[PDB]
Amino acid sequence: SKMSDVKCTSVVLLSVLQQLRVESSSKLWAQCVQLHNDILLAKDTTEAFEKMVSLLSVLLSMQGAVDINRLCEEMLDNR
Amino acid sequence: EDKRAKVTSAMQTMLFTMLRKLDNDALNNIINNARDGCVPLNIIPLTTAAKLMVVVPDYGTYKNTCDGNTFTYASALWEIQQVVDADSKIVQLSEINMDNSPNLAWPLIVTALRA
Repeated sequence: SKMSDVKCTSVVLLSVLQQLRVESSSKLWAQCVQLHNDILLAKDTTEAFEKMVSLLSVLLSMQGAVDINRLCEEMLDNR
Repeated sequence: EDKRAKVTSAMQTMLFTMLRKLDNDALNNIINNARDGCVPLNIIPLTTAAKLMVVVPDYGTYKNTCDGNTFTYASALWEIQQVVDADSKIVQLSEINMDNSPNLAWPLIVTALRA
């Protein structure tokens, strides 16, 4: 339902992270992989969404430049 | 690096679109907080007493998210353990008030345990 959507999203997120070179930390990458697997195996939405909050938090705590306001600007500027 | 940057952008864009479509309270809270520069410094824990550390950019964000020793974030209550300004220097919850606020070196860092 929306379960397949959260799960699909977790796979994209794990990708975005890998694209940011999160693999250069073995510890953090293993952590991300595990949360991703937990989401995919989640039997209830609650578990899926909580694990997803943790995983997304990895991306938000990366000062790097996922930079959100800039994506929103891109989104706004096209429709 | 440009084809790679174009794919990266398209992927990040789709990702946040999917996040919007999910329309989940907790994810929206941490994303919105992140847009105002309230960001977690570590992975948001799912278990009790676990340590969350997040940056609080200013007094508006602060008072929107904090009441007493309680911090509210990602759809959960967290019991504030410590606050520290940008000097690593501690800061009491009572020093954080509309009057004394401009006297502080922001951002603050709140360390807190899950309820």
